[PDB]
Amino acid sequence: TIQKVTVDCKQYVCNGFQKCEQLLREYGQFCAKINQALHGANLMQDESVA
Amino acid sequence: YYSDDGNYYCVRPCVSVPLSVVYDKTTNSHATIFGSVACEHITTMLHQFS
Repeated sequence: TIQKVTVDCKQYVCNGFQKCEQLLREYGQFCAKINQALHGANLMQDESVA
Repeated sequence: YYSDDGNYYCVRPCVSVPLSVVYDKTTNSHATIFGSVACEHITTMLHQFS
């Protein structure tokens, strides 16, 4: 196994500031993709362990 | 920070506690995990279902 890690992409990139949060959206739907990829990796790890 | 009152304080950052959602799609039921947080901190920092 490896350590399972997930990232709060919005909090990581913009640190809560709303002015930053507004400008995050001109880059596709990037944060959702990051979350989905990490979720799939962790799910595959759990199935491997089982 | 070395204060005027005569005390030294360690200054940390703020504005985010970890949160997860357990979701069951068939029964449309869900639950929320506050990962790594004791229920005392949770019950303190809200105002009756904040």
